[PDB]
Amino acid sequence: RSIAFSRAVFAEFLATLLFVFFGLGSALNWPQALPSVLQIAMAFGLGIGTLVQALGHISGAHINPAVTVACLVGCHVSVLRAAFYVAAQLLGAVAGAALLHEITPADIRGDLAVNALSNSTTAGQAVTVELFLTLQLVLCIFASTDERRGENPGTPALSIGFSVALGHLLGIHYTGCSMNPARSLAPAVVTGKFDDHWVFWIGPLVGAILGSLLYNYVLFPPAKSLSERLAVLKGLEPDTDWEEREVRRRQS
Amino acid sequence: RSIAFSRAVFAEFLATLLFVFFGLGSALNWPQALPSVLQIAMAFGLGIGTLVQALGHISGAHINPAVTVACLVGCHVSVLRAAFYVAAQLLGAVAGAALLHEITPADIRGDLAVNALSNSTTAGQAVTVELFLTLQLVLCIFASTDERRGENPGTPALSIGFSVALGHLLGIHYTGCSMNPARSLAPAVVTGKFDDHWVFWIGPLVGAILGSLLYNYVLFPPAKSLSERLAVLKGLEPDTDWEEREVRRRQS
Amino acid sequence: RSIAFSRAVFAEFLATLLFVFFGLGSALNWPQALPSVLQIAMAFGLGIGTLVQALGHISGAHINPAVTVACLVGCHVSVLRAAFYVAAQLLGAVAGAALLHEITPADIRGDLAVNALSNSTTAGQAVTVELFLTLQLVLCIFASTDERRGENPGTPALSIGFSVALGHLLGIHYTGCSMNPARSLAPAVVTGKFDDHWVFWIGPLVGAILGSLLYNYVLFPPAKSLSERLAVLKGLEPDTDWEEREVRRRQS
Amino acid sequence: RSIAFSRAVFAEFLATLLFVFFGLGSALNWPQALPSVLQIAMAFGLGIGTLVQALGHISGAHINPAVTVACLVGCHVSVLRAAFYVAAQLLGAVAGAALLHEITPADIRGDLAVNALSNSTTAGQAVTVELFLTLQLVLCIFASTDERRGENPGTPALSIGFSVALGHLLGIHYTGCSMNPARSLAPAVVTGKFDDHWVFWIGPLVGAILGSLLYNYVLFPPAKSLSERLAVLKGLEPDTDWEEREVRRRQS
Amino acid sequence: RSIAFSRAVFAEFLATLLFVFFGLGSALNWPQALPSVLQIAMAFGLGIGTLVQALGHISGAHINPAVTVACLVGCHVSVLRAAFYVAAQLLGAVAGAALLHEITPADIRGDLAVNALSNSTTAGQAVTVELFLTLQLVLCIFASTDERRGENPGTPALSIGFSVALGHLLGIHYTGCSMNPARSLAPAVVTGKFDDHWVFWIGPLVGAILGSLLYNYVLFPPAKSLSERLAVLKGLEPDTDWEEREVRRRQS
Repeated sequence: RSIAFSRAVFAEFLATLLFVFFGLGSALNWPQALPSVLQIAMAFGLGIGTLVQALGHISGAHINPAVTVACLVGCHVSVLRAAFYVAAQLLGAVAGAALLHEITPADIRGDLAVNALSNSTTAGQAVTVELFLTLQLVLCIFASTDERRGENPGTPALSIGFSVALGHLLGIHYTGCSMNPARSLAPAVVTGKFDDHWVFWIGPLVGAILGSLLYNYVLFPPAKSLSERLAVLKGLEPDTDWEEREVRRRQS
Repeated sequence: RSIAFSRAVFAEFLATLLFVFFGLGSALNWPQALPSVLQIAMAFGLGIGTLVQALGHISGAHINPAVTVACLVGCHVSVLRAAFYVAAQLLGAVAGAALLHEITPADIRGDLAVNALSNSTTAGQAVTVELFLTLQLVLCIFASTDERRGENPGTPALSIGFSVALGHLLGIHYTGCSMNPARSLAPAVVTGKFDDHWVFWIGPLVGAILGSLLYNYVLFPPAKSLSERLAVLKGLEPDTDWEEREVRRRQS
Repeated sequence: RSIAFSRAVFAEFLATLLFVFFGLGSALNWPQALPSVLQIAMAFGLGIGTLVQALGHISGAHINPAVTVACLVGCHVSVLRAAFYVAAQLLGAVAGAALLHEITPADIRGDLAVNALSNSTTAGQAVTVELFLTLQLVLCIFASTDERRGENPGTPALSIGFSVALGHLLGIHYTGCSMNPARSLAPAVVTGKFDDHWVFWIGPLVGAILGSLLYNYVLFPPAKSLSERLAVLKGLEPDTDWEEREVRRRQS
Repeated sequence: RSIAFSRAVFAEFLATLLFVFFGLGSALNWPQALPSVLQIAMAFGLGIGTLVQALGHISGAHINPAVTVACLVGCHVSVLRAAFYVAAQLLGAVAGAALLHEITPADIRGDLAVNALSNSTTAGQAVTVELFLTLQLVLCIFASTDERRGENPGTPALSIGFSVALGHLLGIHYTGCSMNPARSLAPAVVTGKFDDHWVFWIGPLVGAILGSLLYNYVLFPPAKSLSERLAVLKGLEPDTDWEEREVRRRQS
Repeated sequence: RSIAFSRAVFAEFLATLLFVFFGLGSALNWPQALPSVLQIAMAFGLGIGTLVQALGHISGAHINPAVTVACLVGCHVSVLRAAFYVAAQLLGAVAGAALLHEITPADIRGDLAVNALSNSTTAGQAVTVELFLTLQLVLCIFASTDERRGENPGTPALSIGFSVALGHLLGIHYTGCSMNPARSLAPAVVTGKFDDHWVFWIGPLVGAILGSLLYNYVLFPPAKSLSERLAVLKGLEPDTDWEEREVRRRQS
């Protein structure tokens, strides 16, 4: 260690700073125009879309820890690169929400777009929810990150973005929809709401741990490899697709 | 029997529990923010795109039986895999909705987003519309599931999702937009309201049997053949392509 | 003449029957949930997206006469194939709106989603509007239909769809937004409103005549060819992209 | 001087007249249906996608000066073409808006969708936000204008459009979402309200000069180089590719 | 790396989740029938014996952070698999505690088999107690697991079943009996009583660490090793290799 491994951290740093900034502001309980639920789901999912395409190369754009842990339970990511990843998503998230809280005037930062049990739903329900909410996403990710599909490359960006939105449009009412704890952590950090918390620890982790396992062992045949998958995804462009077809034709 | 297929069922058992668990919730009459037709349409279409995206190298994601009947009547598929898949989807649906009944508190779990005739239309109007709602879609599907369009490989997941939504945007006032019985089935199972059921059995079957037949025959082949189609769809990827054989003879 | 030339007519017939059906219903002044302008713009643009992808192969999916006339002023289409095209879009449109008027109950078919000068706008303004409204579209089309771009094939479907929506979100208030007279003709046919009509004859025709000329002569260098462009676009798949690269490598 | 370039200016003279003529109209305070933040965001983003789509083989469609300053500072472009393009865009803007003033009747042409600070925020907040609104975008742009990602060629037009919209969904309450002065400029020209102008001069320049510098250097090269980048962008297509040279030596 | 360890870690999450679910369930202050101590005793103890013979071949089924730190200080385990287990134990415990808190209605989830001072004694006396309570088990475990002792193999599980039974038979009256910090964390965790917390972290940590030195150093002769033991545990059925080399050396 190390060389460029670092820059990819900023890409993830920057990406989430933005995503929270964009998202939460787009998600606050603003009195004059109350973000419609879809407006909110869309904001974040798009944030992700921009981030996943812009800093898509560099990262694989997990822009989700559940997704990265998902990537771990299936071995798409290491254990070292993982913790450093987690860190970037976290501090970036709260940085974005921090700039957001200071760029944002006092009157509409009431809730501050908190992830909160709404309308008398128990946490078991919610955890169950967030679980599948992320699960689908981790799967989306997995499906878009699978090396075995490079002729139809797109769209990690949008696909994963809308898988996030997808979850969002649901968890907003159970939970505000985490699927991606940072979305739920940053605002909570800035103003302080811990009611029925763990929900977004296990559901998502499960759903993500699920999604991966489903992907990497259940749905793994000659395909969702382990070493080569990482070699490729981490290898990035100009990737392949290519080397296989060249060396193969030269051969036969 | 069997190989990896199981994993696809699990992929699909997984898939429908989700689309429904997310879905139904997204369309309830929440008094604070009552979902617009469009928001709900978006929920599912997004769902479709993600699930269709998540579990493909394993399952293929028709995420519609009429579409299977379409693909079936279009000879895109055979006779056994159909019945076993239908079962997996149904039980996933009620799995999510029971988990949901358990996930959902007592005071607001009333209608449960049942598919029901809206705005003084007879059953025949509803069935008629669903025909086309699905037809446009099945066509979108068949065209997007088209192997033969690798020059414009895009955009299966979202095309079908947004076709589903397209259908939703009209079909919500005529039918609530089933285009796909399970969505109507799960909640109905849980609560007990059954008038003029068959309406939402017939239309989709017409429109889909149409769309396929229109697509697979009226528009014969369209390059697709019948069985050739099945071969390609079965190889999953990788396997036998036009440009492959091209670059391969050019060098010998 | 002739062989398959015919089937492509149905593809265009079917496509627009649907698009109007979907669109107008999605565009009527329904009292309970008044289609939001965007809902309306989206419905049609999507209709187009489905149609442009589904029957995208077959057609090039003008799903717009202005676009086809555009294709003519630049020679992307013939004069015979043109009139037969116009006919299909027209009778299909009104067929769809006819089924729509009969499938649709009496109370909300008041206006019937008419293209109408709204809020004291003169026709000169409107014609000027619709002009550019379609113009952009014809251009979109032209940009997506250009043979010279086959490595980035997509998305005639969506691109053109949203170029239609794009115009829609505007002309809805000037005009209801034609950009594509059929959208304006069919409902008007079924119920009968001819106030300030010609607007949607010249603006769009101009804007489309413009868009093409801009494309085919202004913006035409070794590229927006005339004969070969047609050979290719009409030639359809498996097109090229290909033959050029093969025969070229075999050569050099 | 000169060759075909003129056609691109005309392509672009054409382009901005449009985006604005459509745009401003889409965002007015129509009393019957008052545009939601989202509807308006959609209007423009769709605009961007279409215009960016329409006139590319000729112009390239930054459809943002900050983006040029980004591409400029990122060495994606030189020093003269900038000034002449800026002029073409500006005059197109006022062309549409004057045609619009002529296109628009007296009773409702009041504010004219002016960019103005909303919800008690200081100029510095506005400028700060626009930074990021644009930054995410410029990054999206640069990543989508990336030659180097041909394994995932998608999705420039819409990515940038929806990034523009993403920016819109937050930026409307902070700034109305300029991300691009002309949108604010045309109407303002027509009506005369000029307080604290400079705000919307500075932010975009920061965020875009950032995004590029972040993209072109902080994230150095990123494969892009400086000049190499310019070469590729200049060849337009067709010209010098990686897989081309591959298949070409393989046969010799 | 890696081979078998993985699932083998996951099993402990699961395992402790069990022992505690049962455990707490058997030790509650149900108003109607307050568990007689032996009921509870045989409950936990037979429970463990079950968990040990059951999950003996994969993990060693410490089912106790104490038992692991013993396995640790005895140089019977590596350092990582431990942190991993224990995390999994704790995390498992509380997973279970959520599931248990969910399984139970509000009226009788009062005490929650909290390890809790019942019937009048100070904490120091209580800890002095938890130490020996866990240690006798640690020793019986060490006593029944000796590779060096084969003439009295049966019945590790049962004698142990009966050992933990025997321990609770005492521990219910005073406390309900942890012997397993995890077992004590979970309830306290969910119910919120971190009263005398360290008591059940230190005692078990402490009591476990003694037995470990006596078996492995003080009472160490030509047998109770470091290495041979670890190798045997690490191997399993098959992949074990010391026993053949021994028989091969012995038959000649």
